[PDB]
Amino acid sequence: QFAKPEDAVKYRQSALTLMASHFGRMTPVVKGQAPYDAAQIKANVEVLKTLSALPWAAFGPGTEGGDARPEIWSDAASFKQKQQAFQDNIVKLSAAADAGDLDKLRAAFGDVGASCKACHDAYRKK
Amino acid sequence: QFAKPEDAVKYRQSALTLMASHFGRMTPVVKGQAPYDAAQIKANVEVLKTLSALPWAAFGPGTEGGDARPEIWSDAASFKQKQQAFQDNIVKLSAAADAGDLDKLRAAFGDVGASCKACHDAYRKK
Ligand code: HEC
Ligand code: HEC
Repeated sequence: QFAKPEDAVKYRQSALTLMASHFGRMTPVVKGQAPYDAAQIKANVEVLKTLSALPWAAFGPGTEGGDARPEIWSDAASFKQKQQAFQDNIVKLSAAADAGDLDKLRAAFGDVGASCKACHDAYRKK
Repeated sequence: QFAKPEDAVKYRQSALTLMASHFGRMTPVVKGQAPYDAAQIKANVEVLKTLSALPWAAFGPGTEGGDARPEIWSDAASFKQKQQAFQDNIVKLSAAADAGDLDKLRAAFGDVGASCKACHDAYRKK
């Protein structure tokens, strides 16, 4: 599916756009500005869980480009920790959504949000 | 998540790009040009199943734009049949992948492929 480095860029950008939508639409619920519907959130966090695993296979060998910094590949043990933290947080998010526990959800939502930013600060271009 | 019609366009384009990748990467397997690994295909068709439900919520009221024809909304009972056929085919695809049955997979892959094209012929711009 990633014939040239550009195809990898196009895929990973599309997956990240969809995780942003699926993550970002839950903001009003975790802030108490919308009613919490536990089954709907459980379904939406299942979509997000699936989407959250996809970008990372499109950052393989030789796929520099986009708004990706080069340090993704020159500091790859570091990048990998910034991806694992984020996928670790998605596990948390799922555990709270599956339990129907809003306070835990709200907590795991903020862990997720911070890990998004920590990777962007270090490995995404302005 | 779709504040303006453009946000709906951007989301639906990203979801369709990812379904194309996840659908299109199985071509060599269904054509016998790559070995069939039933568990890996089962996992990939699970990703595709999840992705295949997403575009359609971003074609709601008042989200004309992109390479979407207007007839999506002026002939909406017709568009809806072209989406149901495609989602019906994804069910088939999943049933074969979950069974590990390559011939049925290959058949359901071609039903999927045709339904992609039938909708594009009728409701996507050149
Ligand atoms: C590294 C471990 C990252 C984590 C965790 C997250 N993102 Fe990110 N994101 C990353 C990179 C290197 C890039 C640029 C990709 C490129 O090749 O251009 C991005 C990009 C985005 C985008 C823009 C997509 C586009 O349309 O071009 C968005 C909307 C985005 N990222 C959102 C996002 C969110 C919401 C995350 C947590 C849920 C997140 N990213 C995590 C690197 C990393
Ligand atoms: C109608 C019922 C459709 C079915 C079934 C499929 N697609 Fe399609 N596709 C449709 C439209 C109306 C559009 C244009 C969207 C816009 O607003 O621009 C598309 C677009 C695509 C694209 C381009 C995405 C982009 O990057 O802009 C691709 C790669 C695509 N569609 C692929 C695709 C595949 C592989 C399908 C079956 C698995 C499929 N689409 C079904 C309408 C419909």
